[PDB]
Amino acid sequence: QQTVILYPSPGVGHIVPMVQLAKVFLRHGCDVTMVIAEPAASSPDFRIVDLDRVAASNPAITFHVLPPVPYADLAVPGKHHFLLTLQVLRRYNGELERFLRSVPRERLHSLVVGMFCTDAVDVGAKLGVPVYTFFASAAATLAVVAQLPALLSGRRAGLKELGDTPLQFLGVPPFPASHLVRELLEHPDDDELCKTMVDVWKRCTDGSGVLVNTFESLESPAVQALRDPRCVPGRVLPPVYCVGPLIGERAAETRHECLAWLDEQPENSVVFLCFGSRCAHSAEQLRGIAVGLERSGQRFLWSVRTPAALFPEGFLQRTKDRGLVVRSWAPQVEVLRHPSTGAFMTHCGWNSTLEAITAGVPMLCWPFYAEQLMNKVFVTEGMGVGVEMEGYTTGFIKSEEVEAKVRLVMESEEGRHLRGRAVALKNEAQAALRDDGPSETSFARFLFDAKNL
Ligand SMILES: O=c1ccn([C@@H]2O[C@H](COP(=O)(O)OP(=O)(O)O)[C@@H](O)[C@H]2O)c(=O)[nH]1
Repeated sequence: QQTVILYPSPGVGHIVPMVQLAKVFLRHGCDVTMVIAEPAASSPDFRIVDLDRVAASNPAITFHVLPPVPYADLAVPGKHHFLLTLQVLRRYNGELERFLRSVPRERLHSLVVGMFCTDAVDVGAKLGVPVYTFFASAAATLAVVAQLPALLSGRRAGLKELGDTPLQFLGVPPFPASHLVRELLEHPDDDELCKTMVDVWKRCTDGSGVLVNTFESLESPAVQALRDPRCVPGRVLPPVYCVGPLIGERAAETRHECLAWLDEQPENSVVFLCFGSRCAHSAEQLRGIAVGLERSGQRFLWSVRTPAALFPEGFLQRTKDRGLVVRSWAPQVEVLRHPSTGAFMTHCGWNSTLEAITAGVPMLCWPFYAEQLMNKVFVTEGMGVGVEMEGYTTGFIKSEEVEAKVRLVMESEEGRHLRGRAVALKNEAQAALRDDGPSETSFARFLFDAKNL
């Protein structure tokens, strides 16, 4: 009876899909231990998932928190929190190796690492254990990451010099250079975060294979590119397996309020607004959204974080028969699949994008950071299941644009065709997940390959 070791990167978007991956391993007769490397206590992702609650919810998974590593020396004023996180994660590889040596060797099936824990491949390599990266982003994003070394090698300036000039990667929709992850727009030699982030992320292909949280029919060109010898000249990439979509007190009350209210709304009527595990609009922006939402006349369910006075006077009273505003953390997956939900105003994180795709809900795209601006292009231009919200790169989206785009998705003929394409993709997501469907077949091919290694 073998044990898979799951070793996620920090953050809701890395841990939540890994828990779902764990359930797949369990369904296939593996034991699971999920090894948790906590970031620095100053990380916005520090204990953002309540692991005590997660363990209680999944008693068949063994959860193991690694002993802490020193980092105060690195925690200098002004350091980008993600640079500190990348450095801290490299420092955990000693504790990870001590833990892995504590497990009877013959019982180890594989090591599956998050996409910012890739240096742990050296630990599995040394122990003779197959290592896989769990890539929690799109397959197109993986295809970009694989091709970024070649793009950056000849350069004497950062990609910021290109402005909105399109970047072209094999298998990937063109997207403006400015929409690349922002930190990668600096010259690698000029910015430690750029160099470190590229050096870490690029190693997702240095193991035995990659488990991607996507379904092949959503991203067929990107999956083809990853198997194409030109993708990374002079290199054969390991196997890529599309195994998704893998979708997973005060919050308990909020969830109850949300779903009971949605149950009383007409089908496809509600605009849901929810912006990631940690994005927050300014107070001024929240007011602007509220005015556009009210003006649109549509029903809405709006998850609001306190900025990091919110609404016009009387906004809540006037909208009480068509809208519900809740605080801070909403049951997003259950809202998205609710038949009353008709649109999703999103920050375009990949889990959120997959959740909406799998539910058949068209998107109003408001990307903030990470690869969210890339996801926005993939959703609006590649997939065609969302719309842009003008001003998203400028620091303020006007109430006129909020109303215009809510009405476009919810009332216009263009919106109806958009919804129809979203429903088609939902159907494909469901096909991917059916018994003996593509994502089970892919997971089975991964299990065969890992056993044979
Ligand atoms: O109020 C909220 C905000 C976020 N989420 C979940 O938080 C995840 C966010 O992950 P994503 O990759 O979209 O973006 P990130 O937070 O990493 O930027 C998703 O699974 C959402 O369903 C949620 O359930 N309720």
